[PDB]
Amino acid sequence: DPDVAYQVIEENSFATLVSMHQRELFATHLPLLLDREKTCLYGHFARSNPQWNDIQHQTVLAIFHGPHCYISPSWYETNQAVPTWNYVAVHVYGNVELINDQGEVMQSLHDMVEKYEAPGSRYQLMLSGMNKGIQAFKIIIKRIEGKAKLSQNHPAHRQERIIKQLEQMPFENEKRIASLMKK
Amino acid sequence: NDPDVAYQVIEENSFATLVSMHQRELFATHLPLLLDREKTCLYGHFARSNPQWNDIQHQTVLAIFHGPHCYISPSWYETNQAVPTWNYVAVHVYGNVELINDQGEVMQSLHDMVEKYEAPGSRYQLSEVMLSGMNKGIQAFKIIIKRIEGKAKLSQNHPAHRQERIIKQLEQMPFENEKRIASLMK
Repeated sequence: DPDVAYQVIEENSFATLVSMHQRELFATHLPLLLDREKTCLYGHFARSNPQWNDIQHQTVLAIFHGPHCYISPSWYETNQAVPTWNYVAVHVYGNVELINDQGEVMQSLHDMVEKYEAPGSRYQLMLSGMNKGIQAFKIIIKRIEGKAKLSQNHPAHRQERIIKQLEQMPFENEKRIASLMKK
Repeated sequence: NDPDVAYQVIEENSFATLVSMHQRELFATHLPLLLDREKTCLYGHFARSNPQWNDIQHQTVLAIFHGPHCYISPSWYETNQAVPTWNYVAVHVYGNVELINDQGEVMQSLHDMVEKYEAPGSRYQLSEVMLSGMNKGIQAFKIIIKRIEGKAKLSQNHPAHRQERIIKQLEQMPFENEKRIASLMK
């Protein structure tokens, strides 16, 4: 609904980027970062990945995946319940501009590196082969739609049962989904 | 990847992203998609209030199943040996959609769904009337599979040790994705 969509984008930056390539749906998996002003998303394809060939001039879709997991009706007080899935997701629409300026490419590889290198990493900076090799781009953001199915449709007690059960399950999705519902 | 490896990924990460063209815009729904025993088809269901099925029916849609994924750091090996990248596995399924409207087949797909996701313990059944109402609130469908593409980035273009040390680093990490990637690195 609101400003939580940005949070999901920044924490699940390995997006799926869907566009029409030659009149068929085409998707790439790849990190997409928000610029400081949060008005667009930067990424880069491999040049050998043909999706950029005709990615311009259309509203593409970037999907950011939050946590999900199965919710079992065996967790409620009753036989009378329907199974369901919990998840969180942010869909971003906008248009692409390919970026070839070599200063801009470098700036967006930098911001990316800072995002993913570990705090004590000494990594930072054949390399023009990393101009020949990649195709930076940006997605000027047009709209953002967020989904958060979190069983908030149910009474508070049934929700506590679901939490109690998920939080004691040794799986990432279950626990992450469990932190979400509480909030 | 290789028919079998693909279905395994589809079977183990069934919570998919289903993308169609809707009123000239790209649309995605996140829902479980199960393979039938013959593995020619993917079954799913919508909320009815979801406009995606209104026109899903005469196009090649894309069902995306997500394997594990992680950052691979160029700090885990010597200068120049590599570039910053992610490792991951996905499978993409293309097909055309068919709306299932017989309650027998709908009920059937719903049973298979319970079977697959309930714990081996379980005692949970089709023990409600409530069932009718729930069913006028969903739209069942089937994807007739035309093609399957596997997608993998696992850094198999670095020699032994470079992959051998990437493995140890990954498995020392306290994260599901990295350990998942680490296994696949065989």
